[PDB]
Amino acid sequence: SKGEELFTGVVPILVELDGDVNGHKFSVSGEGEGDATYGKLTLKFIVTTGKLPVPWPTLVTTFLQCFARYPDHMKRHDFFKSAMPEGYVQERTIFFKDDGNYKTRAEVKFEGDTLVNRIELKGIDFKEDGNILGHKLEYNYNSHCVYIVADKQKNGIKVNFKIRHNIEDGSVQLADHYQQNTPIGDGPVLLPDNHYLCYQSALSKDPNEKRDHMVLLEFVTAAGITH
Ligand SMILES: [Cl-]
Repeated sequence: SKGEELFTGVVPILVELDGDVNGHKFSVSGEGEGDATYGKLTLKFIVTTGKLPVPWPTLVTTFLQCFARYPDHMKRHDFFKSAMPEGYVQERTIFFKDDGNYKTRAEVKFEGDTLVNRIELKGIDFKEDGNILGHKLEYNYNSHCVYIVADKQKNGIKVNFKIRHNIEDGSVQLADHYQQNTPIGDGPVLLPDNHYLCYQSALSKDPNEKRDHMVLLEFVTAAGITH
């Protein structure tokens, strides 16, 4: 169908990422499903081979805002689903405080009945003994809300937010995200009034999986607009 109708049930998800951080090349494949009625995503990511060169938590935001639960009074503000099936391009620059940065470009769109998130990531200037390349981040994830704003001239949305990654020493590693989303096709899209998307995420492991991997459970709920 078109738009939100594509998300009324459980939708299989495929995620693919090709990455390069400080020359260290790697790829990751993920699969799972999203149930936007509950704003719920369940995914498992497996590195193609060997060990992932960066901490899994640092890739959570890069690895599906179309699965957010927009309340019944906010359906006209859901840009993400409105772009489906053709989809949108999501671009980000993520600056890790006192360390390197990731630049990502992803195409989120349906291929058949599967929602696919295909990503290219390039990371540069990371410190060999920093929290990222040094794998000093805790395997967990904090909750928070981000501020969504329309970008009328780009016919999309913009988002700037920070992720606080807990460090084993008790401190926190900040990752400043600058995000832009643009539709792929020339069809209509819903440009929203400013609002919030609130996330709750839990990282875990598959008990029997021997490969380097991450299981992610995420709930995303839109808020901020008056009834
Ligand atoms: Cl929430």
